[PDB]
Amino acid sequence: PMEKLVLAGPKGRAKELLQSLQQAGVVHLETLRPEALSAYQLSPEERAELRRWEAVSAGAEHTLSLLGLEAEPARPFPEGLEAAEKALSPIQAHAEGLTRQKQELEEELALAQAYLEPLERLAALAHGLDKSPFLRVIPFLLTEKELPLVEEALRKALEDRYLLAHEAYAGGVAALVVVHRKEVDQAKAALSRAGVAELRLPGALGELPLSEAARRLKERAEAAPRELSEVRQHLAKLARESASTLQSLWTRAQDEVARLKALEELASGRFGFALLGYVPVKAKPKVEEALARHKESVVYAFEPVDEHHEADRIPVVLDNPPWAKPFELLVSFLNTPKYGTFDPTPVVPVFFPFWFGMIVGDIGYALLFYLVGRWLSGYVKRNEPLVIDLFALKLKPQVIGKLVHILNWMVFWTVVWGVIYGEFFGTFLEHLGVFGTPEHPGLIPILIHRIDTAKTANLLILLSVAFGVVLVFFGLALRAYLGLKHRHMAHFWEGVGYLGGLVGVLALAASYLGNLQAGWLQGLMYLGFGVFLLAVLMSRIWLMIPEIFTQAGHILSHIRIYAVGAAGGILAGLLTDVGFALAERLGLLGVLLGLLVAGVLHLLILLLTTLGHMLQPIRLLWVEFFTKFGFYEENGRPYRPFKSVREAQ
Amino acid sequence: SKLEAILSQEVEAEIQALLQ
Amino acid sequence: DDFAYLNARVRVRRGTLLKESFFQEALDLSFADFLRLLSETVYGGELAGQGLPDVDRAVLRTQAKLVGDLPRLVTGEAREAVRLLLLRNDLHNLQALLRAKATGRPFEEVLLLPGTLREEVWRQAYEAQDPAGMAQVLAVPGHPLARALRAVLRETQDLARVEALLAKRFFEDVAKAAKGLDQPALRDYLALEVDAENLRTAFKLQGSGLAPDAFFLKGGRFVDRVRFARLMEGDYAVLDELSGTPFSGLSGVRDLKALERGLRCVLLKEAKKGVQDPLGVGLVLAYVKEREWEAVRLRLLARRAYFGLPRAQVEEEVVCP
Amino acid sequence: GLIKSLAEKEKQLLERLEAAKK
Amino acid sequence: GGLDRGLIAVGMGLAVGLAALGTGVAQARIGAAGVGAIAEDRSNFGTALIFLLLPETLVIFGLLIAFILNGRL
Amino acid sequence: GGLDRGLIAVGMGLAVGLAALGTGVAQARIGAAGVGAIAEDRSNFGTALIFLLLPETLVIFGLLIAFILNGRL
Amino acid sequence: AASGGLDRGLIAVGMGLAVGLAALGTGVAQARIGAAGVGAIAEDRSNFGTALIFLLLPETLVIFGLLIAFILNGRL
Amino acid sequence: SGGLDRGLIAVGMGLAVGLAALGTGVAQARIGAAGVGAIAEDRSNFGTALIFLLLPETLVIFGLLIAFILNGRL
Amino acid sequence: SGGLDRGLIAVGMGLAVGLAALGTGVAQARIGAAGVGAIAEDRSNFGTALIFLLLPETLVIFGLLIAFILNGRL
Amino acid sequence: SGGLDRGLIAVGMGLAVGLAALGTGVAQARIGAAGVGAIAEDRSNFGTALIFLLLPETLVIFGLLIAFILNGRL
Amino acid sequence: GGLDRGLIAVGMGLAVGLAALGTGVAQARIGAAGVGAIAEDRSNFGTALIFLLLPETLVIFGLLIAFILNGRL
Amino acid sequence: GGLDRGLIAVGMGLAVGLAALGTGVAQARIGAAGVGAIAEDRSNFGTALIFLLLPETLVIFGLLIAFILNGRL
Amino acid sequence: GLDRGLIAVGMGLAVGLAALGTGVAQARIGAAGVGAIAEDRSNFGTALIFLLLPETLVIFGLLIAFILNGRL
Amino acid sequence: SGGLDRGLIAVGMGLAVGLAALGTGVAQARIGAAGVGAIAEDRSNFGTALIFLLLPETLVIFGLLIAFILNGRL
Amino acid sequence: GGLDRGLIAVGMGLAVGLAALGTGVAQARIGAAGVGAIAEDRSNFGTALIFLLLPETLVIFGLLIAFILNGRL
Amino acid sequence: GGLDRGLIAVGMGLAVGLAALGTGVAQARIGAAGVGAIAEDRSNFGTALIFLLLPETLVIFGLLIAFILNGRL
Repeated sequence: PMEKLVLAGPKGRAKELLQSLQQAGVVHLETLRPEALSAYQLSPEERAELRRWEAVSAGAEHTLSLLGLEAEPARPFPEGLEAAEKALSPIQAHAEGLTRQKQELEEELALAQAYLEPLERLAALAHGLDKSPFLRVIPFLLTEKELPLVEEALRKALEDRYLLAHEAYAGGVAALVVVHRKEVDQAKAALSRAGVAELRLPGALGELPLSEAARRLKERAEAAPRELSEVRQHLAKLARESASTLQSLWTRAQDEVARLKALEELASGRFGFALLGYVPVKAKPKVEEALARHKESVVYAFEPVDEHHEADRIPVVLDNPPWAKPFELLVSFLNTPKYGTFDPTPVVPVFFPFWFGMIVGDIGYALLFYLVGRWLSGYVKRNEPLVIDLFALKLKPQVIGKLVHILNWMVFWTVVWGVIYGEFFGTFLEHLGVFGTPEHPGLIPILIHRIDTAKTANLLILLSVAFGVVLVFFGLALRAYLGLKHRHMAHFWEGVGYLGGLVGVLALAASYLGNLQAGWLQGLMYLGFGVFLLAVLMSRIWLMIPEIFTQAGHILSHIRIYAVGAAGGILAGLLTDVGFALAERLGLLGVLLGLLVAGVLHLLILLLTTLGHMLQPIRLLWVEFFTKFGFYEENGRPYRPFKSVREAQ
Repeated sequence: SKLEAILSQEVEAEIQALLQ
Repeated sequence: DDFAYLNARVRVRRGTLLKESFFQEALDLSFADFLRLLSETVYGGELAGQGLPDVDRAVLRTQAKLVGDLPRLVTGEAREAVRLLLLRNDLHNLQALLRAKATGRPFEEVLLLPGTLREEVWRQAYEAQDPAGMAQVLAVPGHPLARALRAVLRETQDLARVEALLAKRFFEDVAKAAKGLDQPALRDYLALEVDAENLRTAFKLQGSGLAPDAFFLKGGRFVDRVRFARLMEGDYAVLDELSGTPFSGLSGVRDLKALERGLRCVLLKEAKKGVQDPLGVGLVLAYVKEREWEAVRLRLLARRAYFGLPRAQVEEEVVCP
Repeated sequence: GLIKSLAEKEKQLLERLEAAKK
Repeated sequence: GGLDRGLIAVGMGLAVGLAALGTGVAQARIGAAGVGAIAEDRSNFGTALIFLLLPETLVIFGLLIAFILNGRL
Repeated sequence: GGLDRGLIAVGMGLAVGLAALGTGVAQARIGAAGVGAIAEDRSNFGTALIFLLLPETLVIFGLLIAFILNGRL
Repeated sequence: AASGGLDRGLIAVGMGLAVGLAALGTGVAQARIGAAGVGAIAEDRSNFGTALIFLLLPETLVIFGLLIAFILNGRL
Repeated sequence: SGGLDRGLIAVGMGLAVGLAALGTGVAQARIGAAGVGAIAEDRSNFGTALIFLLLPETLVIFGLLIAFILNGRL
Repeated sequence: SGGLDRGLIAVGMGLAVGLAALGTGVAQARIGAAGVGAIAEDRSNFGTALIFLLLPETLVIFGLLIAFILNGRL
Repeated sequence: SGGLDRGLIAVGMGLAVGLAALGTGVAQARIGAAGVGAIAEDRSNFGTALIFLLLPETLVIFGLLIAFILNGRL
Repeated sequence: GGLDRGLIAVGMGLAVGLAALGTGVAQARIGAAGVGAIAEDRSNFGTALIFLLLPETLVIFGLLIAFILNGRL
Repeated sequence: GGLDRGLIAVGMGLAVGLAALGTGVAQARIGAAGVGAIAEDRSNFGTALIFLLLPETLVIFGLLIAFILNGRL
Repeated sequence: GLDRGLIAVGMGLAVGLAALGTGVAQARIGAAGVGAIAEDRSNFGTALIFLLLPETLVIFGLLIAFILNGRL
Repeated sequence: SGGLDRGLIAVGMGLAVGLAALGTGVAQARIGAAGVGAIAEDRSNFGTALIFLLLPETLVIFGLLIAFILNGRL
Repeated sequence: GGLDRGLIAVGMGLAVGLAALGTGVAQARIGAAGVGAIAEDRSNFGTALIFLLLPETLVIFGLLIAFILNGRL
Repeated sequence: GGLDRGLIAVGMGLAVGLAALGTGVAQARIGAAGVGAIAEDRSNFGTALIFLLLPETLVIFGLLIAFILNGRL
């Protein structure tokens, strides 16, 4: 869990040594310094260097963006600050001019596309070539209110000396006035009296012949993407051919800026120094040796663990043996639990793959899941990233390893529960002389037959609800344990009240369906509800009464562990039945056809419902379990420790 | 029609050019 | 349709919004590191220069890529609401553009807002010669405001009145479509909007060319004919006279620019009030309003940084209390 | 668009004869 | 008689079905607003799951009544 | 028993199932506004759970009735 | 062929229909009610009183439904 | 036998009160939505909001009325 | 024998009154929603709000009329 | 023979009148919503809103018609 | 044997009521849009009333079937 | 017997009624859109009529089935 | 025989429910199409096509109706 | 009751294909709205919209599959 | 002994019917947003089509229940 | 008897059908917003599938009941 991180609040003397201490720490190890009793930052040169470094860092980020690639830590850039800036600014400015060109050309093609069709229609109706002294001015009026308005305007102007070119178009109309030699002067006034001028073009062709200008615009639109595509691939080459220096500079800059922003908090206190720090005990010897060997600073100062004083400032980093470490994915993203309170990383491996096994069958899908496991294990053996268009999955080997261990747990428990269910009804219906088969009169697998919903039902669902009881009770008892540790009377009484009321209603169900033993049950139920009422009284939050129904809902909610299993299992059973049925309807050709179609339907139902199967038990852990002992209420300061990024070299 | 009338009112300029 | 889908995309783009710390941080900074700050945000993706022209080109390009898509992303019925929501400030952009073409201020200076028309179209509109040319260039991409501007140009031909008359006719059409839709938060927003437009156009006249009811427009909720007709004169204390409705928050009388600041602030606040309804319109409302306020703040801060203007006067603008 | 078609057809021959004769 | 058990079956199927429909109508809006909030802030995942499976209890208890009737034959 | 028990089952099913449907239709909008609130103000999770949990009393009462009917079985 | 068979059984179906449909009504009501409330209260707890009043008030529908149910059970 | 009568009248009462409650529910939903909305800003008019929320109660009232008539005949 | 004569008539009574209640519910629902909206927008509309709110009760009234007729059938 | 007859007849009556009421409910709902909106806009829409709202009443009128028509069969 | 008249009347009621809500929803959306148009400009009255009264043919067909059935008696 | 005689009526009435409901919701959306377009501009009254009359085929097929049954009665 | 009644209920349910399906389909589809027409006439060409695609539903309804009616 | 047997089989097949067509219609509603909108944005995406319009037809295909499985019995 | 065949038939019919209805309810919104996404992007094909084909699990389950019902006929 | 095996079919069919409809409704809006977030940001496809495959459990409960009932045959 927390591995009991402990304050290492040293105190160096020499202010001129602080840069040295931090240049040590950042390459050495992790401390996650707080903001305790902070003071100034040595403004004159330190502010300047911080400014230049954050500038070059975000510049690397910006040119990486424009180059298409994302941010990545590769290698430091030790060639100097002046040289860093003078080796960034050329490449950044080159790419900036490049994207300027690209976006200008995108805009140009956009404008050409917008202007094309109306100009095209005008040109089509530009039968009268626009060379002649008597002119052809171009309006773009609508359809409905078009005719009378411009007609009356042109009549007030002259007496039918004008000519109109009306043609339907995506717009209203492509209206077009044919004007005499010098009539254009007053015709502009007339149309402005109607409210229209001539449709001016982008400007580089607002004076050319419209017919010719139409072909010009068509040609530009027909060539713009080609130019756009070529400048795009040009930018892409520029990206590829120098990206190394980009990420290198980005790394070096991030190191420097983290160092300076840390110093900003560090140059603090009422003496020549002040500092606090958080390092895990399992790293304390390493940070101590790293401080002593290189620096052997004036002095350090180590502190105790202060289990709870504020409970926020203290960071957390979940540790666990590789017996249960890979599962950390399955608890990480939901929350980070505060220091003190429990860590559910170790409980998931005990249940999740086991439940998954309880859902599917060995001969059923353990074989193919292990095939997938072999595929992914080879994928990590070559140590390559996973690249699939389904999303921005960059599954590094340090993820694929965890996944293959998780899938191994899952597939082992599925192997187990398979023979317990004797799955692939087909392969059992085909031949398993070892245990009672459907073809046998007495059909019995090793222990229980999930394909038989009559005999095994109540047993299996009672087993599922038993998983529920044990897990939920562990949750509530853990809530109470933490209310004791954290010394919160409300927490403890509420937890024990839910526990009591829940066992009360459980024994109530027992009596209501199973048996009748008064002192065993009636007294048990009475005292359970009594401790529940004692709790709601001496806690006075009284939200138990609403939530107690929800808690019984939770303990029941583990029926699905059997439900999804029954659904999928006997689905596969009936599909195999159809396969052998079609194999029997015809001959050996029918057998091949039926096996193929059964396998196809199986693959379909598999790639469909396997995600729901994978997702149920883990959501039982996510919401049925974690909600009770407290896992979404607070959130401890996540472990963001002082370090050179370097992919944690 | 009105188009022919406007065309004649315009070709008056061509007639003037030919007379010039 | 399916607001939930548009709402999903809106909620994704809301995550890349610029947190409130950024404004006060860039309030006191040099233009090189200001450009840096903008490089770290989402607007970096289209920032391709170091001077103010390219900064503002990037801002407008990103506001267009990131807001001016919302119409095209949805169809049917929600497209109508979002098209309303953008067409409002598209009207306002054309209004400011007309006022600019009046005083000859360069197009690079006139503040634009996130609208359904891209940058280059408004660049054309100002590069166009006369208001009728503006109408025509706006009709090229088939804008439901072009024909309105045309039909209003044929009457007034004076920029003092044509802008407000255009606003009247546009609000008529679009409040019609909105009442057709009948969404609660959207209708309340249209109310606040027409009220704000009234209180601005009141300040914009101040006795000259008076028409104490020919410039009004119905659909309001909080201002009325009587207080509008009051502000149709030179009086200024007509504001706290309206003490209940949110427009009491303005609580002041400084200047047309400060009045517009206060109205932008109170409208942004009342839109922020509309977040707590995800599967609806309130969300995308609040997101577009916050995005246009973000753009305006980027403008008023890049301006200050580049011209080295003092930190105080823009500090007055950043808070929006 | 009959008006536009007729006008284009007329003006075509009109400008043709104009540029030809004078 | 057989009519007894048949009506038992139809009643219990109706119970589980209507409760499933209730959880469905709930989870529609719930998960919609959930996945929304999640897509902006991957930290918003917790309460999204809390609320997506808080109304699971409805179909759970519908299934409980279903089981009561099942055992009652 | 007889047909009485049979039908009685459908009575119980209607009770519990339509109760669950009532809760669900009430869990949809309430919980969605709740996700909207919590997605912007962490400190409203507590005062949102109460609203999301209150209308569960509908299925509580439907369940009371579904049980009382089981008594008369 | 039980005497009170159809009798008691239809009393049952009536009880269930009553309570369940009244539940549907309360649910449809509180849906919009809370959808407005939960947003309201996030502005001032001085709005929480009336919000909860408006949420609880339509539960009188299920109150009446269960009263009818009790009447039917009394007849049984 | 009289079982058919005494039970069909029962399911009639049930369906009656149920659909009445359903009507009242949907009406209270739509009404109280804007009710809460108009109380939210200043709670200036609790009266009109409450009154409009209460008006549709007549529906389940009449449902209870029909159920009472029937059970009286029972 | 008089098996379900008295009973199916009751089911008809209940179904009629309840579906009428639904009709009024939906109508009165949207109406009252928009009406409270208007009232919040201005107090001067209490009258018209009440008029439009109370017009659609004719539906449940006619449902009650059919119900009372079937009751008369006994 | 006559019991089930009259019973069913009542069921048909109730179903007819009830779904007629439902049609009128939906229609009046949307219509009166848009109505009271326009009414909040101005009084001058009162007449058109009312003549619109009271127009779909023909639905429940037809329902009561078919009810009474099958009523003679008791 | 009144099964005949009974089921005939219930089919009549079913047809007329279904057609009732059929024309109801149509007139609902149509009247919303119509009254909107009228509030926009007064001079669309008949243009609206056409579409408001056009779906009437549906309940007309419902009543047609109702009459054709009762005539069978 | 008489029961099937009346069930013919049940079936045909249900056919006409559900066909009417279908075409009613269709005409609802269609007439909403059409009134919108018309009140916008008068130039689309014809296409509004065409689109709004297109969904009548549903209730026409409904009546067709009704008469196919009426031949049996 | 007696079945004829239930056969009628069957075919009625079939045709009527398929009709409700096409109703909703054409409802949304035309409500978008008709609005699209107010911007161009090619919208007519495409919208008619998309209004007639849901016809498949009632066509299958009548298909099954006649199929079972042959048995009547 | 072999008669009533075939009758219930017909109720089954008809109800099945009817509800399946209802589902395909409900889906095709939104699908067609989106497709028509897309086409109104570009005459090129028809080649995909139509692919979606005819995607949920598998629901009616399954309805007809089960209808025919029941047919062969009649 | 015979009627049972008919009740099995109505069972499987109702099962496939309601399951396909649910699948279509899902398909509606799913594919609506799918076309909305594919409108301006061509890469969303592969994901919107997954989201469309996935809810067919429901009608697959319907077909399951229907076929296992037929198995006894 | 016979009605035993008869009505057990309607029981199971109603169960699986209503549960599937519930899952469809719960899945519609969820997957809609899912593909929304997806098309806007490819990153959170995982969240989309998580929230898409949770509300498919209701049809699982439905199948559980349907199969338990099938056990009675």
